[PDB]
Amino acid sequence: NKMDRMGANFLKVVNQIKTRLGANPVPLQLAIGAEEHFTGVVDLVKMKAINWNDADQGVTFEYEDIPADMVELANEWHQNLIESAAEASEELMEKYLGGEELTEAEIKGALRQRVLNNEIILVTCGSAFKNKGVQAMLDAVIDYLPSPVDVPAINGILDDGKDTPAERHASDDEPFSALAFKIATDPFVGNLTFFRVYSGVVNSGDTVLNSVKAARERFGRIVQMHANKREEIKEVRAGDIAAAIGLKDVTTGDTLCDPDAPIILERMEFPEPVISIAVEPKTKADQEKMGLALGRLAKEDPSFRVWTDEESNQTIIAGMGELHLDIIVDRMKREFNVEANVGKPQVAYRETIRQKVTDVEGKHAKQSGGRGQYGHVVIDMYPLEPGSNPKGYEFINDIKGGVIPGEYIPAVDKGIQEQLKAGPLAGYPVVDMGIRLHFGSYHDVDSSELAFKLAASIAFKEGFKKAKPVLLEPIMKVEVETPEENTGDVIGDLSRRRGMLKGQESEVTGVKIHAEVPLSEMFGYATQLRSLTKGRASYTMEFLKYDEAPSNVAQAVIEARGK
Amino acid sequence: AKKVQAYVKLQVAAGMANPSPPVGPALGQQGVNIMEFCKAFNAKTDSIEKGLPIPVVITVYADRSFTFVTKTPPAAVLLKKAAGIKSGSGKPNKDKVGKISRAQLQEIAQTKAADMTGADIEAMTRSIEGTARSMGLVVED
Amino acid sequence: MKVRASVKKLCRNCKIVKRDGVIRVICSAEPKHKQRQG
Amino acid sequence: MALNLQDKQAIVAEVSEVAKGALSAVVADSRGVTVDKMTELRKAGREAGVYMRVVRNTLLRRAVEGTPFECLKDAFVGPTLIAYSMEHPGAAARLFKEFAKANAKFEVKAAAFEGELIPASQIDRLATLPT
RNA sequence: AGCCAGGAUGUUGGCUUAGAAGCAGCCAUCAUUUAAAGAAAGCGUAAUAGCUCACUGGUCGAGUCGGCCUGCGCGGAAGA
Repeated sequence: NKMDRMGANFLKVVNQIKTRLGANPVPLQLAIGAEEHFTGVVDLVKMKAINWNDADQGVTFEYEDIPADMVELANEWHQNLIESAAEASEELMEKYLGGEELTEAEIKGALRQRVLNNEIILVTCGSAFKNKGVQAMLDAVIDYLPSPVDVPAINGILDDGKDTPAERHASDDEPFSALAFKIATDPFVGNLTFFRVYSGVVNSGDTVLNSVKAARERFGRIVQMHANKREEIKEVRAGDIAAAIGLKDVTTGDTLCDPDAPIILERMEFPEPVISIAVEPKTKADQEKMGLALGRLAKEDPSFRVWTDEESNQTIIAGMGELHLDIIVDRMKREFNVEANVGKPQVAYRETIRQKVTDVEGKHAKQSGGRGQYGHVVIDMYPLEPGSNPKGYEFINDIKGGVIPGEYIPAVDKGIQEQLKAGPLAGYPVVDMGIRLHFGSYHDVDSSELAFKLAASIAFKEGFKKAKPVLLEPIMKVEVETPEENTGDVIGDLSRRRGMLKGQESEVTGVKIHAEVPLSEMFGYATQLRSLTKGRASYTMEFLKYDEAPSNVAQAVIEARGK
Repeated sequence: AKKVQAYVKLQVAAGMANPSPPVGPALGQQGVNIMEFCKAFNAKTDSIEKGLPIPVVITVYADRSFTFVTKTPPAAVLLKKAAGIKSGSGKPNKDKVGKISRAQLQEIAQTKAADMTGADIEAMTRSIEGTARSMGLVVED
Repeated sequence: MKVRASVKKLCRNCKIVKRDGVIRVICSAEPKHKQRQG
Repeated sequence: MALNLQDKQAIVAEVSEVAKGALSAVVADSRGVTVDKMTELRKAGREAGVYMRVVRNTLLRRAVEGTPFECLKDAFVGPTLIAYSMEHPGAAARLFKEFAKANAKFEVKAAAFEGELIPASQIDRLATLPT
């Protein structure tokens, strides 16, 4: 498309597709006139040149003779098409070797088989704006692309995988077996599920067993489309795309069929989002009216994940670019009339002591005037290195003096558990921490573990703060695969961020580069990454370690509450 | 086609074979893969270094292989694993900056004079002696 | 172009030329070092 | 500094090593690889001896004025840079062997086997000595 | 002045031990290899590339390069 524009060439585009993507493109067309001399298309099978009519009247064709300005190159790519088509099968090679050209019909069938077997890609030219080449492209659509049955038969599978558990094909007699491939949001009837009937016949209101989601569905209506207008039709048959209305349980990728089970269709794959932000409506009263629209959107779209957050009370969402979330936020404001003003996701700092154990106590008893009974325990604050105990909490007992009551020692660890989860630094769960306990006081009467737990509370909050834990910030393990044009540039951006880096390995089509970056910084990193390499980079962000960094952003929660 | 022109100077020590994991990713494009990830280092470097100072190779061959004129152990790792002392740079002013003896230099020649040469084996001896000594200081033996 | 009244050779490749009574600095490296009047 | 008095010194100081021993050489300035050049002058030392002095202080007229008190035609430094290499051990020693081997193999130029000569007889190498 | 060119394989430096890169922070560390290795100058200096701090022999044959004072000037210097 767009041959009509300045500097537009055809053979250069053909060479581009041949060289870069790795395929083999063959000209089914050659163009008469490059920029504004473009007046029509010459072919290599019909071998006649078509000159379309004037503006918006390109419906006509006016079959005309090939001009001599292009006869030689037309002949060259004609013979090249001829030999490339004869490359399909033997009986097309020798006939040509005998000094005789193949004819339109057999060249067309042979190339069409090449397209079926996915060996070749055919190129047609045109200018959809000057209304030239559209019909001649439809010509190729007809003459070379497989029909539903011309494709190899769909690989259906039973509840167990084999080579051919459910050999299905497009038939009016075959069982109704199709793939629900697209959901859509409709305010009126709730949802609107597209589906492409691979095999069989299904009717309005008829039954269908959701082979994957383990339920039976029904088709309240079956509507084929005019890009929006839902045409009401009775039934849909094999090879005929349609949109089902009202079926509740189904989502994208599911398989809908009769009770005869071509249950397993091969795919359940969709990419992972790369951008994430948080949202908030006009007021925190409408939060369910926001999460509702979010649920509809997350059931409509696979890559877009509504991500309720547990650390904070925000609702963050993940998409695959600044633009995708932008349509989502407006579509939310537009279709679901609740506007959400956005911000960054909160950080996930943490607490743990360096290496040193510090001896500390905390003393307070209760009953001096006849009251209930008390508790008291001595503790020493030993940490482990980040990532030592996979269980974030490890304990070793050393009680020998004032031995706390026999049913109270485990509750002492379980009460320092509360202090761990509390995280007296800024509220954050202390991780890999350990506490060792030595002393206390007791009688052979009913003392109160809660007093030992508060006692242990004072002990924890003093001894930790004075054993000087560390206030860590989330650091993510990053992987980025980008072409060798901007490796240095993307690495430069990363180092300007906080660059901790993993390594380098040359893939077939790029370079394997991993790194370590703070989650406090990776927020909008996706748009910048793609802008630094024209969007030819692949990457995922996942966690590796928590760690410290000199930063005066470390007091936000401390400001909201706590020391 | 030549000697190491993939000079992205970054790797683990000679303990784990040129581990990218400790190399770091500031290296742009060069082609380290499963063809020569563990090709010759773990085969003929067992007398060079295993987990000590090690400048890493960036060498590639001329016939779709990995080959070069290999050399002997690094001098700053031989005259430093035979000296005990791990000094050098960092504390080169008030402390002992590493043990460098004359027999240590002759032995560093004897250990890193396989193909690592200079104007002579004696010139490579002066080489490994500048190695052991210009870390900042020497031992008295 | 900077129009500072005290132009010097701010870099290596910034030279001093005297076009039309005025001393101009023509730098062959960084066009930030184009300063106008002596 | 490449001075006239210090050059009158260094020219005679480089001509004595050929007035007590045998032939020397030079090497121009056109092409030198890193590993090749380093290890190759290295091997020059390791094969001929520690008598490798790549010095270029034999200016095409300074040598013709300081060295040429005998063999006054020594203005053949009208060629490019000079990486000198004499040798004490015999006439046209392993240093001259390095010269002949580096003149055309794995190199740019090694003074094209210009060598030197105390006898400077008719043009013929010394190999009519079977053993 | 213009024309011919050469700066590691000890040295991700012994290195703030993942190097911060054969010439970032950082320490020093000609490290003989010299028409040369500074553990470096502009580009990759967080990476290699081809130009390359530096330096020089080649080329080519009468002047040449910076300062200090100083006579006289120039820009600074835009109104009803």
